[PDB]
Amino acid sequence: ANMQGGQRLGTNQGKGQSAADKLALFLKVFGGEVLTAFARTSVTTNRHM
Amino acid sequence: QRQISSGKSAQFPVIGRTKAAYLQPGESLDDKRKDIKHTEKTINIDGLL
Amino acid sequence: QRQISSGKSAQFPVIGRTKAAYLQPGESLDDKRKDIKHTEKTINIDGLL
Repeated sequence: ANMQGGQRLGTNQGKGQSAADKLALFLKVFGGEVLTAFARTSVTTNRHM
Repeated sequence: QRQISSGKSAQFPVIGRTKAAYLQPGESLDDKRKDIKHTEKTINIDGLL
Repeated sequence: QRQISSGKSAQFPVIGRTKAAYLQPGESLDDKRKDIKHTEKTINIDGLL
């Protein structure tokens, strides 16, 4: 069935830590691109003096 | 479909526009400033499929 | 419109699809593996018309 003694890098373990989260020790990284608000276009520039 | 390496999750930041204002002669720009809002978007990676 | 020679019938095998599952760490692929199903479709010829 399930493997015995498998290496668990994510589990926090520790003396006082809960270790309930299986992904605790892993940390998030920056995504590829920063999200920016959509550009707003000017309409009146060529419509008056 | 962006790609990352060695990450439990990926974070995407957003930027939130700004507003302009008039500066009278003798007024400091430091007295009227608002800043641009920031927050994050999280896409956490699932298990192995 | 197939053509056969020296046969009382012709059989056409079929292949089904498969599904995907998430493999948690410490879980073997053998326990949750489901085989792709198989069966046949047979077209037996009749006598002389």
